[PDB]
Amino acid sequence: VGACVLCNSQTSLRCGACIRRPFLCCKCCYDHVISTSHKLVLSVNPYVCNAPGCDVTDVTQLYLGGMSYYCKSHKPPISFPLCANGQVFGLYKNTCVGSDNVTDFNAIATCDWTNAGDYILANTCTERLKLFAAETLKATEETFKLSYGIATVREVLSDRELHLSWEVGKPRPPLNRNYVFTGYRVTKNSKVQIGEYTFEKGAVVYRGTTTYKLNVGDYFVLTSHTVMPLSAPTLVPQEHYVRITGLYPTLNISDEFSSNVANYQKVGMQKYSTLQGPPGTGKSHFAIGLALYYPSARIVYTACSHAAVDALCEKALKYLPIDKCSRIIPAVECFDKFKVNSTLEQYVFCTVNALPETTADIVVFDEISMATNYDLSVVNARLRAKHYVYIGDPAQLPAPRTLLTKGTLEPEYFNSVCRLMKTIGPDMFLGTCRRCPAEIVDTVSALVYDNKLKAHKDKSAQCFKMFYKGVITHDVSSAINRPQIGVVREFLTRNPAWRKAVFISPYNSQNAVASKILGLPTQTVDSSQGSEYDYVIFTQTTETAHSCNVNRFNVAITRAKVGILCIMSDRDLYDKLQFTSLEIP
Amino acid sequence: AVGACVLCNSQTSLRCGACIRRPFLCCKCCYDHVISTSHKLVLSVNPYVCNAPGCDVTDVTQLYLGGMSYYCKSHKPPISFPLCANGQVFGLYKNTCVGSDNVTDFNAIATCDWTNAGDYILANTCTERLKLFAAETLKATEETFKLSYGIATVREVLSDRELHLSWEVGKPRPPLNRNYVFTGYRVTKNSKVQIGEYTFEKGAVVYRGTTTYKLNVGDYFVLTSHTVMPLSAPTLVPQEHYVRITGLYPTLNISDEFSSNVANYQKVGMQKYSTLQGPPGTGKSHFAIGLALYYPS
Amino acid sequence: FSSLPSYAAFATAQEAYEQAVANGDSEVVLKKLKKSLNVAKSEFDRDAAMQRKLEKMADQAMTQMYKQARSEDKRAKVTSAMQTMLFTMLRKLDNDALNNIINNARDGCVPLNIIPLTTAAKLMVVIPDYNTYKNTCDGTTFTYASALWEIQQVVDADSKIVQLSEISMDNSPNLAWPLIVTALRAN
Amino acid sequence: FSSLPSYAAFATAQEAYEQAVANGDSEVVLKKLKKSLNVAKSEFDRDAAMQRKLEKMADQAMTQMYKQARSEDKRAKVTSAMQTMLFTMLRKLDNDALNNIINNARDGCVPLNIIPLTTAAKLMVVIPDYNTYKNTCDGTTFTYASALWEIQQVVDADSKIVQLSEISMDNSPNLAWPLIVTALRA
Amino acid sequence: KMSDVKCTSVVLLSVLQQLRVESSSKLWAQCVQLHNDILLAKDTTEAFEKMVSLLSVLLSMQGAVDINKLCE
Amino acid sequence: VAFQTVKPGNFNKDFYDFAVSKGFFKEGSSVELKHFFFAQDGNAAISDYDYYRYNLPTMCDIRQLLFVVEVVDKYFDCYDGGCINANQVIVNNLDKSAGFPFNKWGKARLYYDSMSYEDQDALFAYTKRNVIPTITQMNLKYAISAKNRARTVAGVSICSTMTNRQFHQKLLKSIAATRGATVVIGTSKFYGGWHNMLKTVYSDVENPHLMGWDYPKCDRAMPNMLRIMASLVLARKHTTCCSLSHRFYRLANECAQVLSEMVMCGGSLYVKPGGTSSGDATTAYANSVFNICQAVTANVNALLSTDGNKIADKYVRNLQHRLYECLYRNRDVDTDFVNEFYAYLRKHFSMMILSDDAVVCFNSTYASQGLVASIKNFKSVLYYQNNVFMSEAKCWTETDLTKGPHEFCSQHTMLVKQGDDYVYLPYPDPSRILGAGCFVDDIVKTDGTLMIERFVSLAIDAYPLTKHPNQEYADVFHLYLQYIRKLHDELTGHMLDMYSVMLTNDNTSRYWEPEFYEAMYTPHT
RNA sequence: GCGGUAGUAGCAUGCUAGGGAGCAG
RNA sequence: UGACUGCUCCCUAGCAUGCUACUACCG
Ligand SMILES: [Zn+2]
Ligand SMILES: [Zn+2]
Ligand SMILES: [Zn+2]
Ligand SMILES: [Zn+2]
Ligand SMILES: [Zn+2]
Repeated sequence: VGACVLCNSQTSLRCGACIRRPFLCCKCCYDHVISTSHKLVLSVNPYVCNAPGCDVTDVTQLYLGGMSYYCKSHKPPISFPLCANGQVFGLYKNTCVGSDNVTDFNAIATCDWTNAGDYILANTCTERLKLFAAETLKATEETFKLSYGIATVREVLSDRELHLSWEVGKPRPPLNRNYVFTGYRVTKNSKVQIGEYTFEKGAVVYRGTTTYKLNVGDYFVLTSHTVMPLSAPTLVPQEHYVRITGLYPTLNISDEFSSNVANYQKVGMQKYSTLQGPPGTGKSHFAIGLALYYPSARIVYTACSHAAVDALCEKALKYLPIDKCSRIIPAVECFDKFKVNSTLEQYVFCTVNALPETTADIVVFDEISMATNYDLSVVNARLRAKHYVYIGDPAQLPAPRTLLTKGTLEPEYFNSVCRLMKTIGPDMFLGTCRRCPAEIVDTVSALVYDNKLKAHKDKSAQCFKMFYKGVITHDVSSAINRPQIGVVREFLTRNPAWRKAVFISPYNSQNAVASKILGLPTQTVDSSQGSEYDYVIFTQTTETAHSCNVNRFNVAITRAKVGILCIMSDRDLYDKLQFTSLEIP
Repeated sequence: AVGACVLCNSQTSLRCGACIRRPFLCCKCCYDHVISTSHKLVLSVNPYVCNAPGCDVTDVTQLYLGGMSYYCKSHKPPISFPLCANGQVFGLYKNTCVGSDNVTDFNAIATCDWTNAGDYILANTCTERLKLFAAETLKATEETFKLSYGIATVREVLSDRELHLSWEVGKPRPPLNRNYVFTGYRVTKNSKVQIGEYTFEKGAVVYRGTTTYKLNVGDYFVLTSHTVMPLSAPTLVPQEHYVRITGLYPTLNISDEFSSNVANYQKVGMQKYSTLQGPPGTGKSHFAIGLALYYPS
Repeated sequence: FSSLPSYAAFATAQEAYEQAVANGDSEVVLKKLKKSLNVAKSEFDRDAAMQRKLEKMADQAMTQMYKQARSEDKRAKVTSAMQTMLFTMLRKLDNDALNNIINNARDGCVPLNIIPLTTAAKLMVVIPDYNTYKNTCDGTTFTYASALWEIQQVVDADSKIVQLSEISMDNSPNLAWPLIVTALRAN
Repeated sequence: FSSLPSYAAFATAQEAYEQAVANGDSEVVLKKLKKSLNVAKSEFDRDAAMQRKLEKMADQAMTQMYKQARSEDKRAKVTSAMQTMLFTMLRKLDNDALNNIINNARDGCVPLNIIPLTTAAKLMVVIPDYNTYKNTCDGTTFTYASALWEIQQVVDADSKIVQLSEISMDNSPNLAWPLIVTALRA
Repeated sequence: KMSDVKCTSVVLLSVLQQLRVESSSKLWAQCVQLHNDILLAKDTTEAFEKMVSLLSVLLSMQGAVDINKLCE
Repeated sequence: VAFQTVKPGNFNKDFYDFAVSKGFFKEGSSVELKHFFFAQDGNAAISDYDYYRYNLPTMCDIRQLLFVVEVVDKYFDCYDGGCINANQVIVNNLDKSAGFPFNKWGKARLYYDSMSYEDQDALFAYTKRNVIPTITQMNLKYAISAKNRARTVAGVSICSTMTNRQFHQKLLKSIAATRGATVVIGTSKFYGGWHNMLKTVYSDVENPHLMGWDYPKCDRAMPNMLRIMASLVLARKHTTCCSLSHRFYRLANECAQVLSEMVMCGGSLYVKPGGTSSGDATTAYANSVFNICQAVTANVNALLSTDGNKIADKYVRNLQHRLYECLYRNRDVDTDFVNEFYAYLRKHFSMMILSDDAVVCFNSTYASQGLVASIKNFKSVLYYQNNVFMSEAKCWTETDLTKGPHEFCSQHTMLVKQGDDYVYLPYPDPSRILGAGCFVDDIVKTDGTLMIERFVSLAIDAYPLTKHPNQEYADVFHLYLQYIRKLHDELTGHMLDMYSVMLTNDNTSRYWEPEFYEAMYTPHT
């Protein structure tokens, strides 16, 4: 019994056929029911014919017996149709305001999430629509993952390998670690305790995070949770203060981050600022500068992971005293230098996973592009702070959309705040290119970055250009090409100093074929930023919309301090990139 | 108490009473079965018969709904309601009824007394729940067959491998050999214990008892029967041939004693079922033991 | 009620009545075509208002036999439950120690109160205070009912284990005090 | 029941009967409008009978489901209703011995066991800093729950005994501060 | 005024009970004893001391955040 | 082992605040709170079962018990009993527990549904040739009371109740449907039931005093011989339906099931030594038979233990002489003297008996001379025939009949003026009513608007307090009336601010004026 | 001008059944 | 985990019966 979405009037009905079942208002509920197959509605009891053993379950299909609801095939002579009057029968039948055009709401509800139009809906919607949308995505995707087999390790041969089958009738989960399993073992009766695993090109290659050795009958599935509803908005209705009052102006400063202090000064004069954070532009350095500028701040460092907030904790105690940092790791092995399980902490780093709900000082959010509207409202649902900052950039990396089928969504509508730096403009920027030199940086500036990032350093001609083609042939959930893999060593051979690099590749099983040829380590394309060498070899091995789109392996090209490799078999952006070209042997 | 009818698969509660096996029948579908036979008694949670104290009427359409009861016209209260009407016999789930336009297939199986080869042309060239009903009707009526015959009393004992044996009254006699193996049991003063597995042949009565035993006076035999209960799965699943023999274990080494065997197994893992042409002594008993080594898993 | 023999008769009676009334011919027109309609309340007199009373009785009877079908399914379920309880509790019966005491009875009847006494393989003593623990379950083994039992697990009111070293005198006030000492018949 | 069609027919019939009895008209022609009028409450007072039934049937179903909703959201907030009620009645009691321990608890000094009542038994209280030690502990006496307790043990958080006059101000950033005072009732 | 004490002792034992205190047999025994001795008292100055002793059982846990609930 | 506790009651703070708004609970007032929900710790179940240690093997004076049983049976001639078929039994509330182990699979409804009338009748006729020992659970009660002693009832298995009902229900329901008798089970106290009961018990006794006693631990100290006698008296109506072996085997089933049964307390089976199981099929009537037995034997002891030479009424002397002969000299019943002693008792010692609660109107000048039972006689009788000491602090006596029983079924009696004549009204204990208002299981208690039907009944029971001379007592009833008014006109307010529609009409103003409650104590209905 | 039956609505009493609650031993 | 009874109030349903009015047919 709460307030309906489209009305905010206190109601008692919840659309039954609807996935997440939000509270709906009598007139507003009727509007939702008139345009869909969402034709079942639950009140304190479900609106279904309770004549013993019936079948009817549509709402208008029923009439109010006295203590019951019946179909016409059951209704007593004294009946009263539930759905009538343009207003469905429920509590608070008087306080109903509706919305004239709710096909916005019905469209979200009737949205099965297949096309990019679905996420144009998810963002270009209105608010409680926005939380309903993100939560519907999550719900239907954790229902997605379990339409698949039970990964039974049913023989064990060697280590790093398994003999593995699955359940019946179900297609199969993909190849790598965005879909990390977490199996659990049985005894005679019930289910207890294996761990975090994923299965890749073998023969089944499993990359278990923790130490364990598996036995017979050992099974795995992507164990799921219960996504419960959200509360706070994705972002508060923010505004810029008149003076930075209540915030502590410090006397002394470090000009290691002279690109930082003019950036913080109005941030205390304002609620939120999402920053233009190009890769390695001192963005992880950025939030640590304010840490010293305002050491009096309970400043909220959050990211998509303690693999991402990992980077926020990289220079944590290296810059701040020790006992003033803390991270809540729930009962996952990542950084553990801190004191753990202390929320009342001057500096609390964490992930959207499990920082408990409090009130703090200034929010600093890494990973804004890949995280969406769901966890966007999480930190503010977590926490009502002084002021807000999001570190990162939609110029990095979206999320993997398990159900988006037709035509990947813009970089620009990643989330409700991502449009803002493309409709309001960048609140901050950092062009301090500590990492890549004049090699790549402006060629990424003429890409999407406003001609905006300057040269760092000379151009030592170490990031490379290769004009190739290759031949690809498909398999389950990868794509394998050795005409370019053959080019890889062919590239890597004429100087053995080549091969001090990390292999970059989209279809990371193409490294499961390459690792046996070179011994070279693997680079995940999307989970890459934050990690890099000056030397990285990259076989894009595909030119499709999966592959050479604008801002995906964009994160892979900028991995080099000075010397990356790009066998651009694509004509997608090769027409731009300004690097050293040679003949192809 | 309540399941899905054969000819309809809708959820019904009506079982043809005069019918031998009594399968669940659907209201319209049950009426179709009742209109063409003498299967004119139908049981619901209670039997549809006139419960006026001490009546005789038992046909279905012969009855009307008298409140808490079912009556004949000779008993019906002024306020009645004929049970069998509307082209739909009165039972639970009277709405979900689909029927089959030509159920004389079903009636034919039910009215089949199993005398001619036409009976088993029915039993096979039928449809499916028809098929299980058919086989089960055969078995039922044949275990009712065997006991239309006398009680094989060994009433004198002369020598071994011989008996003095008579039977009960009015009944013809079971045949001569061991497809009809008896399993008699002995009495004391009151009830019926153990004897064993026996059959009686040309003597003077030659008995070929499987186990060791020596019989006494009054010793009787009949072909003791069981209770054939219904049957679920189909005779054979809707089968299909896989795309690779996945999930099955390809072995490296093989025995060419059965070189007539390995090419035979290879697609069998690429397929659900294979019934084999097995002529007598063609390594057929050898055949299944070859895969035993080929796929020891 | 539209599909009955009386509805067509009403339609024809009223078609004729209003036709001849718009004609407005005679007083016999209104008289007969208003006395025939008045057999129009004899028309769908009950061909629509006593049967409707059956659409009551049939509904009620169907509901009652619905209920009775359930009542007969619950019965079979509870029967299965009772009998599986019996057949799962007998398999604990320990059938050599109790076949031996029964065969010594003169007629086969033994008091019930001695069956767990003479043939149970597990004892559970409940002890309120330490002083009682001293006169009974002292040491790692004790004797009771003319048999010798060896202690195993000892738990307190919160069902957590207690090592036999803690049941001292002065340590007793820190124990949830109705200890449950379970023991096994020794041989 | 004013806004239904039968009311209009009834108004017409009653106007007709008024014209009749006011004109002193006929015997059978004014017998027209009650064999065609008292029928106008034969199908006005019935259509306006069943809908007047549904009127309160709906309301007695709505109030039933309202009471169900209230009772199902009342037994799902007990954990908090109970605590807020308890603390309202507590601050309403206005007792010094209770307010003392509640204020202490709201800042820091929670006990570690049931406060004993005899002039004997031991009480163990957690003192979290020094400022707090000032207000309660003055030398050898401990004032807590409106009573006096001679201190016998004060021990730091790393379990190391710390005798008394060691404790003062700038010599307090010396000890793991969740101290644990033992004391005995006066 | 004693009636206020008895009613608030009822409420106190209820909130202790739903804090799962009855999973510690001796603690629940002492709380039950104090609660039943408050309901039977006849002079308000011993009910008050058993009430502070009973409330200390709640103040000694870490389940009820106290400062937030003294919002005054 | 399982350790079962008892929770505290929920506080209804709104009713309490309202009560102190109307000026209640002020220091030094007479009406104060004494009934609460007392909580109990783990070892409260068994520490209560252990009270069966008060049941000792008692041998009875057989030649006196064999006469008292005739007199007590004479007290039960007005009724009729016998066996009934399975389709004649009546079971109010089929959804109650079915004992052990049946409570694993469903309530009593499941077992009354799954067995056809023929199965039930076969089961019943089985227990006339066999003994079915059963188990009994022991359950703690969760109810308001004035003392912190735990309470406990005996949940008897369905297999025992199902058959005891068919054995006893005809007589049990012929007892509860008779007016003007000695056993007053079934007689309501409303519509002038109380006045009729008291005017019946004050039949014509010449120097009437009223007397009431108390059985300490009545259910756990009752000797087994008296339980057996009670059941044998209840089974004296089966002289045509049952044969002799059938009657013995039913008695044996009764003993094996509700006398010396196996009690399942905690999670363990113990033996019950004796005394009544308080939750069996015939408790409230076996207790009445036992009550009458003890009163009769108190009279026998009081008349036999009197110096015969000092009695002046030469009819009572001959009655004493004949009584001794009939006890210790005769061997078969003497129906004429049984009738004569029963007549003497009904003349000089009239009783009103509920299941171990009793009122007696007795001839004062006879009890003064030891010709009927006084209270010392009851003390002696319970001492030697019941193994309890009855202190005279629980037994009351009253010498003015115009203020009736000092107590009976926990009600006091007031002689008030109704209409034109004076009637007897039963008023309760104000603390009880206030306590039922303040303390309750949550939602039943804390929010009234969900259940005003509660306060209406509580005000029904609290009405006669309006006629009390004390004034706080009347204020209890008026407080309840004003609280009902507040509840109602705030329910409509809530469902108006939750709405725009509310009560077009109600007629519930009757619930906050006394004419609705007054009517429940005037005789028409 | 009356009777009767049939209908319908209103109203009452009673009985059964179902549910919610209160008190008593 | 909730016993056996007894009484009482409130709500709903059903049926019959009973009472009254409106309309209809026939005598
Ligand atoms: Zn919906
Ligand atoms: Zn329906
Ligand atoms: Zn058939
Ligand atoms: Zn018949
Ligand atoms: Zn009998």
